Amino acid sequence: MCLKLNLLDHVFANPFMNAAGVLCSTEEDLRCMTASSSGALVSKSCTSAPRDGNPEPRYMAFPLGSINSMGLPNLGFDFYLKYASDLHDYSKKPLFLSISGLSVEENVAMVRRLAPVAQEKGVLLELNLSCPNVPGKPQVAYDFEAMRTYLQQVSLAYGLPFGVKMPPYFDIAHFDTAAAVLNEFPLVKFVTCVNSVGNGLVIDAESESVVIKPKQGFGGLGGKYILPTALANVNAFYRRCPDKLVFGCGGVYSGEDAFLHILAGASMVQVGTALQEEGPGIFTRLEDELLEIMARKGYRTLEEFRGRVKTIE
Amino acid sequence: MCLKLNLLDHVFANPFMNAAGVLCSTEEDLRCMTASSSGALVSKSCTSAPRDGNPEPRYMAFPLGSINSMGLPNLGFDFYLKYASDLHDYSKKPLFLSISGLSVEENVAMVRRLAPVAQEKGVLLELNLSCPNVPGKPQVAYDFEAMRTYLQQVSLAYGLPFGVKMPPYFDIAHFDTAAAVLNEFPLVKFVTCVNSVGNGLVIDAESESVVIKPKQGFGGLGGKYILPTALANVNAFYRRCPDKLVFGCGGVYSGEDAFLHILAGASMVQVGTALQEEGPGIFTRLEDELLEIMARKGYRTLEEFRGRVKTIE
Ligand SMILES: Cc1cc2nc3c(=O)[nH]c(=O)nc-3n(C[C@H](O)[C@H](O)[C@H](O)COP(=O)(O)O)c2cc1C
Ligand SMILES: Cc1cc2nc3c(=O)[nH]c(=O)nc-3n(C[C@H](O)[C@H](O)[C@H](O)COP(=O)(O)O)c2cc1C
Ligand SMILES: CC(C)(C)c1ccc(CCc2c(C(=O)O)[nH]c(=O)[nH]c2=O)cc1
Ligand SMILES: CC(C)(C)c1ccc(CCc2c(C(=O)O)[nH]c(=O)[nH]c2=O)cc1
Repeated sequence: MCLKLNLLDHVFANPFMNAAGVLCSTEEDLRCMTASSSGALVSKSCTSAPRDGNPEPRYMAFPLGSINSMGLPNLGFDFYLKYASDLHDYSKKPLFLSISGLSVEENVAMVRRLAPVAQEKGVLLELNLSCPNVPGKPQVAYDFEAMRTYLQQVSLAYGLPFGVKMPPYFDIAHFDTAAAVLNEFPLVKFVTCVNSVGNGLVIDAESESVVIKPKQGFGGLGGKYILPTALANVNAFYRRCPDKLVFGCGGVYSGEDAFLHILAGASMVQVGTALQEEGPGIFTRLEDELLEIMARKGYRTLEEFRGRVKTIE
Repeated sequence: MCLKLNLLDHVFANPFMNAAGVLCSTEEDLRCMTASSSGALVSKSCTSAPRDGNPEPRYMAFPLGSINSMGLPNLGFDFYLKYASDLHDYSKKPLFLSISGLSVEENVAMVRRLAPVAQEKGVLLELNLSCPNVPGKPQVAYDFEAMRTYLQQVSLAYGLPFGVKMPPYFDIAHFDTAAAVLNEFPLVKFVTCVNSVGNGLVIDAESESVVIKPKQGFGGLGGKYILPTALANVNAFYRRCPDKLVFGCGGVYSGEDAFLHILAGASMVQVGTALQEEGPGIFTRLEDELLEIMARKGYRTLEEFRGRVKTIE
C-alpha cells in the first residue's frame, strides 16, 4: 500500500508538503524540501524585488503553536522563477511557487513571466490572498471586491490553472461570499485553507513582554491553536467549491491531524509550524502515521474518505 | 497585597467572573456563582422570549478547549430581570446581565425595562454584539454599520453606562474601525474581549464524525485554542480605547493566564470553558495562583501591572 495521488495533472507520492514560508526561502531550503519525503514543495511567497523582512525576533514557537510577523522576507521573484525554470528537479516531485506582490500590478507582472515556465516545466502557482490591500484596508481576502479584482486581473494575465492561499474566515456569511467569489474563476483550481490566524498576541509571563519585535508583538498564529479553525475552513470551501480542490493547511503535527484534514476535504496537506519545529524528518513520520490509521480502518485510498466527515442527524 | 478593584462605581473583591453563558442560565446556576469566590457574575445572554436552544450535543470540551453552538438557550428576559431586581444579593458581589436580542428592536425593549432596575439596584449591562444579524449577514460586530445602529439605539433607550461583548478580530484595520465605532459612544464604559472564535470545526478521528449536532458541526471555540487571540483583542482595545475599561475573556485556565490578560490591559477577567470544565472551585485556585505570581514579582495591586505589557524596542 502507498499514498500516491494525481491532481492538477501531476503525480504526487503522498499528499504532504510544506506550507509556504517554511523551509522554502533559499536554494538550500528548496533543495532540502526536494530531498525530503514530501509529496510536493512550495516556495516562500515572493515579491518582484528581494526583501529583508522585519526586525528579529519575528518568529517564535511554543508547545501549542507559533506566532510570526516575518514581513515577507524573500529572495525575489527572479530567484524563485530561476529555481523553477533551471534548478528544480521535476523528476523528484512537483513544485508550487507562491507569489504575494504588494499590489495587483506587481502580481500581474510576476504571473505574466511565470506563465511560460508553468507551460514549459509544470510549476504551479499559489497566489497568496493575504497580500496587502493597502495600509488602511483589510488584507485582500477580507475585502471581497478587491479579491474579485485581483482574481480577474490574474486570471487574464496568467491564463492557466492556479490556486489561492486563503486566510481563515469565522463567519458563515463570509464563507458563502468568499466561495461564490472564487467560483467566478474557472482557472482557480485549488484553494489552500488556511494561512495563519491573524494578529494574535503571545506574552511571556516571566519577562512580562511580548515575544516578537514587529507590530508590538502582534502576528499570525499557526500550530495547535488553529487546527479546528483550519478544519472548518477546509470543509466550508470543500462544500462550496465542488469543482475545485481544497488543500488543507493548519495545525498538522501527526498523521491523525492529516487524516482529519482529508476527512474535511483536503487533497493535499501542508505542514508549517510542525515542520519548522521538527525539521523535514517529519514527512516520513506523517506518512507512516497516516498509513497506520488507514490500515486500522481498512481504507486503501485517500479517495475512500476524503470529504466524508460525518455530521450528526 | 490585594486583588480588590473598584470600577464602574462598584467594588469587586477580585477580578474573576464567569463568562456569559457558563454557569449562569438558571436560578440555581446564578446562586452557585454568587456562592463562589468569584469577584462578580454575569447572567446568560437572554432574549425577550425563553428559548430551548439548539439540539444536543451542542457543547463539547477537549484538552485544548471547547466548541459550542448552544443557540441562545435561556429562561427569557423577565426571569433575568426578576433575578436582578428581587433575587440577587448585591452584598455578596456585583451582577452583570447580558442581553442578546435577535433584532435591534428586541434589544431596545429589554434595555428600556432594565434601566430602572440598573439605576435602583446597580445591575450592570453587558450587551452581546455577537447577537445574530439578519441571516446571510455577518454577526452584528462584523458589520460595522449594524453595530453603530445597535449602539445608537441602545444608548438612547438605556441612557446609563453599559458594556459590550465583542467577537475577536483578526485584522488591524478591523481593530481600528471597531474601536473607532465604540469610541463614538460615551456610555459604553467597558468592552469585553472576546467572545468565542467563530465557526471552528472539531472532528473526532475514531468515529470520523463532527462532535456537535447543529450547523454540521460548526461552532464557536473557547479555551486554550484562543488565548493569544484573546490577548491580542484585549490589548488592541486597551490601546485604542483609553477612556473605556477592557474586560478580558478567552483561554483563562490559571492565575498565569489571568496575569497575561491583565498585563494586556484587562480589568475584569472572565472564565468560560475552564469554569464549565472544572466548576466554581476554579475561582479559589485562580486567586491563589494570581496572588502567588504577584508575590514573586513584588506586585501589591492589579493596577501596578495592568496594561504594562512590554514591547521589544
Ligand atoms: C515563519 C512562517 C512563514 C510563513 N510564510 C508564509 C508565506 O510566505 N506565505 C504564505 O502563504 N503563508 C506563510 N505562512 C503561513 C503558513 O503557510 C501556514 O498557512 C500557517 O503557518 C498555518 O499552518 P501551520 O499551522 O501548519 O503553521 C508562514 C508561516 C510561518 C510560521
Ligand atoms: C457553552 C457556552 C455558552 C456561551 N454562551 C454565551 C452567551 O450566552 N453570551 C456570550 O456573550 N458569550 C457566550 N459564550 C462565550 C463565552 O462567554 C466566552 O466569551 C468564550 O467561551 C471564550 O472564553 P473561554 O475561552 O474561557 O471559553 C459561551 C461559551 C460557551 C463555551
Ligand atoms: C509587506 C507586509 C505588509 C509587511 C507583508 C506582506 C505580505 C505578507 C504575507 C506573508 C506571510 C507571512 C510573513 O512573511 O510574515 N507570514 C504568514 O504567516 N503568512 C503570510 O502569508 C506579510 C507581510
Ligand atoms: C448557534 C447560533 C444560532 C449561530 C448562535 C445564536 C446566538 C449566539 C449568541 C450566544 C452565544 C452562544 C450561544 O448561545 O450559542 N455561544 C457563544 O459561544 N457565544 C454567544 O455569544 C451565538 C450563536
